Amino acid sequence: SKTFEVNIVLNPNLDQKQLAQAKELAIKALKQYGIGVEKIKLIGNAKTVEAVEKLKQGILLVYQIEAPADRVNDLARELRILDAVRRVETTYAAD
Repeated sequence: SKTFEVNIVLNPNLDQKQLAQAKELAIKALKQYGIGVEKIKLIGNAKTVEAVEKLKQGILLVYQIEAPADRVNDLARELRILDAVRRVETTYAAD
């Protein structure tokens, strides 16, 4: 496994409860890849460029994770399973 970053974009019109639930569910997905919960960031007023096209802002939820390259596609898929989520992007990071 290598250092890896995932970026989840959520509808900014969601309740704090709904967002919290989406976060928990996202974690429950990630855990299935052996991913922990040690380094997590969220910006609740993020104006994601891929969101503001239709939305007001576009909430930026980020996990700093460790995963093999093979599971990158699977990570992206599961993170998109939610209705709260509008978009997921991925990238590799240095160790």
